[PDB]
Amino acid sequence: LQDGGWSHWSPWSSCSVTCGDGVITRIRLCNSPSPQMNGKPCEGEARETKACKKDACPINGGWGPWSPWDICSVTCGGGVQKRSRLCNNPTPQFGGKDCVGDVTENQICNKQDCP
Repeated sequence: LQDGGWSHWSPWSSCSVTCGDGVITRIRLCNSPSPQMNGKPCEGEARETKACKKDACPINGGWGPWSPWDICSVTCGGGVQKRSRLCNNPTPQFGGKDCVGDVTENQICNKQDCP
């Protein structure tokens, strides 16, 4: 009957994130020696963690909602109308990408002919 004993600690791993908060981790084994018949087990944590902090992860631009369509440029005979949006939802931050698309849309309106 031999009591367990811990190996030395493994090296610490790298930070689990390249941005934001995460942990570095290191482990050990009760192999030195392994507990024998009716031997005492190793005591304490077989692994440890720490805090690793990195700069904020990029926040990519989301589009906010479209504005209501503007009133047609004409009441009759084929006008145009316009609406628009912002890339603020969220705003690109910490190097995040720009929104992809048009800030503005146009379309025909009242295409029927006028009396």
